[PDB]
Amino acid sequence: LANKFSASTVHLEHITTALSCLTPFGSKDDVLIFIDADGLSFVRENNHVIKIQLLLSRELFMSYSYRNETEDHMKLCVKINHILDSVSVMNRNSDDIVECTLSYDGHGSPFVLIFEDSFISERVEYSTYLIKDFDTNGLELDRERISFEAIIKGEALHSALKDLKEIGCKECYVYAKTEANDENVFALISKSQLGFSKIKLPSNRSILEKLQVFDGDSTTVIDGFAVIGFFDFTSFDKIRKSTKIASKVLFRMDVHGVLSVNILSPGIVIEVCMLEKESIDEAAQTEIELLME
Amino acid sequence: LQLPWVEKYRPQVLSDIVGNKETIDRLQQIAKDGNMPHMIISGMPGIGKTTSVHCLAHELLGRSYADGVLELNASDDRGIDVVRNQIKHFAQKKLHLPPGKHKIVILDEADSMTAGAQQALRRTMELYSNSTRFAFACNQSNKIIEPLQSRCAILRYSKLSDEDVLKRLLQIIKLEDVKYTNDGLEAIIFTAEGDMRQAINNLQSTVAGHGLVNADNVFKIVDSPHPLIVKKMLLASNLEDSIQILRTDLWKKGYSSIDIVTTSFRVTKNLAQVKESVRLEMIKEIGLTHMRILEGVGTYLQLASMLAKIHKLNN
Amino acid sequence: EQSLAQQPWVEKYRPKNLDEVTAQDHAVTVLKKTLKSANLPHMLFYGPPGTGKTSTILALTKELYGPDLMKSRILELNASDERGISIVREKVKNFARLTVSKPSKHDLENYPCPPYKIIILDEADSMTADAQSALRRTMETYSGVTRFCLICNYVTRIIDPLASRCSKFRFKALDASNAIDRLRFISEQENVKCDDGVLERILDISAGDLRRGITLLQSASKGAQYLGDGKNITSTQVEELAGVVPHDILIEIVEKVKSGDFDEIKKYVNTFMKSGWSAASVVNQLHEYYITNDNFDTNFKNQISWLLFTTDSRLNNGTNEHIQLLNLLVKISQL
Amino acid sequence: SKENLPWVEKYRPETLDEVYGQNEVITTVRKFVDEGKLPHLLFYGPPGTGKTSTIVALAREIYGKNYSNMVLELNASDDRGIDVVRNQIKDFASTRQIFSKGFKLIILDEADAMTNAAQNALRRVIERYTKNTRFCVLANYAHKLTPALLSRCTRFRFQPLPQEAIERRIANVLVHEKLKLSPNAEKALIELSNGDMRRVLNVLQSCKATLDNPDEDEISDDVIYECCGAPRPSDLKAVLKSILEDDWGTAHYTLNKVRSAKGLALIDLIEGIVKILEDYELQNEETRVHLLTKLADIEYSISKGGNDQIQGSAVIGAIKASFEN
Ligand SMILES: Nc1ncnc2c1ncn2[C@@H]1O[C@H](COP(=O)(O)OP(=O)(O)OP(O)(O)=S)[C@@H](O)[C@H]1O
Ligand SMILES: Nc1ncnc2c1ncn2[C@@H]1O[C@H](COP(=O)(O)OP(=O)(O)OP(O)(O)=S)[C@@H](O)[C@H]1O
Ligand SMILES: Nc1ncnc2c1ncn2[C@@H]1O[C@H](COP(=O)(O)OP(=O)(O)OP(O)(O)=S)[C@@H](O)[C@H]1O
Ligand SMILES: [Mg+2]
Ligand SMILES: [Mg+2]
Ligand SMILES: [Mg+2]
Repeated sequence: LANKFSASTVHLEHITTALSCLTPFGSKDDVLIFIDADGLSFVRENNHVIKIQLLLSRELFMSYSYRNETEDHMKLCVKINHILDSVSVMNRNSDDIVECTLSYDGHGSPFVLIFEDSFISERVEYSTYLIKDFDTNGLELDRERISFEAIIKGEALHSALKDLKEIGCKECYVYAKTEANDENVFALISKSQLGFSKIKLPSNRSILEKLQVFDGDSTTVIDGFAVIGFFDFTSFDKIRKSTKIASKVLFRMDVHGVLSVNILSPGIVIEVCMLEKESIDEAAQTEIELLME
Repeated sequence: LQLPWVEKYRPQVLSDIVGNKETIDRLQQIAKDGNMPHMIISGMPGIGKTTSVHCLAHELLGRSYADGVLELNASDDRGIDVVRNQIKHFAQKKLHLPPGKHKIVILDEADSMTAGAQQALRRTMELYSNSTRFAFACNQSNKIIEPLQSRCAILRYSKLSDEDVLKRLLQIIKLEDVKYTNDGLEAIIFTAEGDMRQAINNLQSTVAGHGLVNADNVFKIVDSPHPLIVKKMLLASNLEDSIQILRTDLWKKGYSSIDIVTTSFRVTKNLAQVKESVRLEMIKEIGLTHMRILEGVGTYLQLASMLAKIHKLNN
Repeated sequence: EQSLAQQPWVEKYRPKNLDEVTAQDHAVTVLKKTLKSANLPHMLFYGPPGTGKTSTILALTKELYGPDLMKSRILELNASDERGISIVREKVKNFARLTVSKPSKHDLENYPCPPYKIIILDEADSMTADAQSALRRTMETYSGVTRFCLICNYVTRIIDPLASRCSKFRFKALDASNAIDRLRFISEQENVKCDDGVLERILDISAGDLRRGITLLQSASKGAQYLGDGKNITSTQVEELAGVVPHDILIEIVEKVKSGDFDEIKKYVNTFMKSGWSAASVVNQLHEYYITNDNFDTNFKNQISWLLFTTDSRLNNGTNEHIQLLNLLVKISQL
Repeated sequence: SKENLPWVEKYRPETLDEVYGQNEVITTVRKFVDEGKLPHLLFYGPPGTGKTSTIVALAREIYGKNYSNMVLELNASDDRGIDVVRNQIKDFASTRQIFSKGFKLIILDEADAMTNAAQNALRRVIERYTKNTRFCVLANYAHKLTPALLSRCTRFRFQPLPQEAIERRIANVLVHEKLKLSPNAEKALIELSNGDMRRVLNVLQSCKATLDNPDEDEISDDVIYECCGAPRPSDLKAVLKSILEDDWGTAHYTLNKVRSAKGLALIDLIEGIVKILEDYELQNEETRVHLLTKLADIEYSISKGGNDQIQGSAVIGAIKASFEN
């Protein structure tokens, strides 16, 4: 095509899945679209405290053309409510839709979404907006100062998130500890109306594939030390939709209080970065210690 | 980093709180006795109400402060549902405390609570007064509904005197090893107008700015309270003097006309020397000028005309 | 021919380009040179009714963008639209943040196409103070892609921060000295035959409003065409169409006031108000008569000037014309 | 890109060294950041004195060029109700820094537009999280701020811009552009600025536009008056002289001619005459009272429209009657 970027596919599950994953970040706000030869990424940020990035790779599209030469990537911003409404009306007859193509022609042009059916094609153009000065790359995991890492199965994490949500969890604490004889302890401690509750993942290579505590440098493994991360549930719960489709989840917390969740569902890959609370109260610390001991 | 002096030197104990000596002594008596009743603490900003209530709770509950105190303020959710669930569950909690000690529910800025929540608090206080006690903190005691006031002992804090402000300022200076002069401390106290939070903020700003707290150095950053300037302007016996004050001391310093007229109304409300007829006529003229300003004509000419009319009223 | 003759003269002869705008060169020059400098600032047009503010902004937008690009580069809101704080914070903000649309090759070759949009807030003086405050940082933050144009008759209704943010342009009153050429051109285009001095009389009566003068000229032309006698229009007909009290009636009022009898003045005013004369015109004519009269002293002129000012302010407040006129006449009689 | 911007935004200070006319405040804040002891700040002042520019420059100095990542800026164009304070501001203030870059900064520009409930909710947010966060409030009207919020903030007053700072900024703009300004033109520009730099920049841009050949033409006071359509001092002096010495007919004719020569507005003439009379030495004080009252009434009436000729005659009569005392 004559467009700078044009990607067409026959699977409509990827688009709706990505939109559903992005929904928990606000039904009426902005979404950033990054376009490059590797693929197309959707980025959202909330309150400068949490960030989500969902990547659709080149393999997911039956055809993918990126003819831009001056710039190696293209950045645009759209309103999520517009896309949500347009797709909801256009996707009412989900059985008949056969092709879906995205297109873009550089700055100053709309983002074009076309649903192609057997004999009817629907074309919608989304207006673009200036990108806010805030840089989404600011909230990133310092890969040289990982406090701990863990690999978890998607279903168990999704069940834990559902349990936390249903009890009206208000504060969450991620507790990670390692010992000898391959003893691992990964737990989520919730402060809610019920008081203090705990959800502990088993130390087996089917729900907790691996767990490591690196003493805040990613190199030296230390046993007997416990890493505790304090988060507000309003931001922690925003990964529930992503975990619903997730096949594997990788938690990585650094010393700067940044937690990164890598969700793997050819596929959809999601990155969620969140900041930790300023500090933990004495009562919360005492309750957590009593729960874990 | 280093905390600002206002938060760094917040008292931890009742003994370090100055001003309202009788009230603080009563609070210390309650703290050392234990039988704390429902209480309301009212007063102007920055005089130690929050500090006093928190210190009293800490001293009363000792190690049990974490599990025996429930603190809520205007920045938290405090609707009727909160009263129905969180406060109710806290008051129902069975906590073993030393004899004469009770759980404390601190409601800072209680005046802002909604009517429904305040009405709901009545039954909670009636049912759980045996093991729970409420400490309301507010600026306007009348903003708490009468049924709640009926159960509480009232405690009104007065504005701090220059002596107590000077004493605590000297303590802070001794702790910080700050070089100063007497005139500088007098200027700081004069500008504070009885608000100690402002006094400490201005002291820190002056110490940073020049290191030595002099009157000239204090007045370089901190300005004299504009209400006193407005009072001097209004009480001037000559129209020329009033106009000169309005120009040099208020208009040329960037004070907005709306602020000037509002301050003029507030000051005129408390002019004891003037007669009642003159006072009400001045209030009428100030109100007319305020109405003109609100329409968009916020000019120096309107303020000058208001001053001229006030002077006519005086004659 | 009928299609072109299906519009009132005010809309028919609305300026198309900035060259057609008259008597407002002090701002038109800056706006014109902006077409080359491409450095348009935020604008605050203010002035009395019918001086060419809306026409000027429309002509500027047309010259900048053109028939096609304008539809994507212009957002116009006026008093007929909802302009609450929510509107300012959502719709205006969204448009101001919109990316600059790509011009077409024809647009680029035919028009300058500056790289920003324009938001026009006509009758901005009707907006609330809070809504105006909501615009302050929107105007500054997105000045790289958006420029604001506020238009008003009462500049004091614009909050000071907005006036500071906007470069101010005062539109002058259009009178017989600076707007005569445009009116003469309009009359020539319509073949309106009038006696010498009629156009100047119309402009004097309009009192700074060219729209009113054009409407009066159209009314006179319609009357002359209906009569179909071939005679030139006269100043008396223009005065009658404009609602000017005849000189004899004003003289009768003046003699009644000079007599000083309350009952006679009351009866004469009661009979006079039956005709339906607008009190504003009568007050203006009385001011012109008394202030320029050489038979009265300085104290009388000072007192009557203050009385006329008070009466005019009261009338502008929307008061009963009969009561105000009778009070003014009695007061002048007691002088 | 900066070339296309309006001069008011093109010349926005980027560093604290570029902010003029606020030496005391600027020195205090600079040394505070040098010592890393920034308290909660309030910047109170009239329009266009450099409050927003100063706070943005301070944020840039504190956080270098990445201030946008650890600075939360909110103004009147955004909703700032009690729900916003409870959720967004609270969550930002209670979270750790991006890279442990000291403390976070929250800027509440135009905070006088916030509701009482939101301001009340802000008190404990400011107090509790002082260690991790610092608040900056900016205002033009202090009466809209609650007493508690004022008590919690260290106050700094931005005065109207002094003449020397305006001259230095004008010289900087003139060297930046290829523009020449006459001393009388600069004096008139400062006089009409009223301590607002935005007005100076806008009028200078309009004057440059007015020049036929800006590469060589020099801006004179006449150019400034043409661009602003304001009366000249000579016109005001002549009108006042005619009012105070000539008869009613002569004064009326003089006022009409002076106004028709350049299409001057009556309100501008009234303001100029008021400024002139403020320096007059009056031996009778009732004259000042009558002048002020009547001229304020005339200004208020003009603000709502009305008849222009009647208002001008009213000004003449009011001045004459006041000086007849
Ligand atoms: N009586 C006092 N003695 C010593 N320091 C005081 C006193 N009053 C105020 N301060 C200082 O000011 C700070 C604020 O005191 P607070 O008690 O929180 O103010 P406040 O009386 O609660 O005003 P409001 O109602 O909350 S606006 C304290 O942390 C102290 O540093
Ligand atoms: N300067 C002018 N040059 C030419 N025609 C003008 C001029 N001013 C007014 N007119 C005529 O009057 C009509 C109305 O002009 P506008 O630009 O709408 O006046 P206005 O300043 O917008 O009046 P307001 O403020 O809305 S009451 C135009 O369509 C023209 O026919
Ligand atoms: N002190 C100053 N030094 C230099 N330029 C200034 C100064 N103050 C204002 N300016 C100029 O005026 C513009 C506006 O300044 P601001 O700081 O945004 O105004 P302000 O003080 O915030 O007034 P408000 O409250 O927003 S109406 C700046 O971009 C500069 O071009
Ligand atoms: Mg308090
Ligand atoms: Mg118009
Ligand atoms: Mg500002």
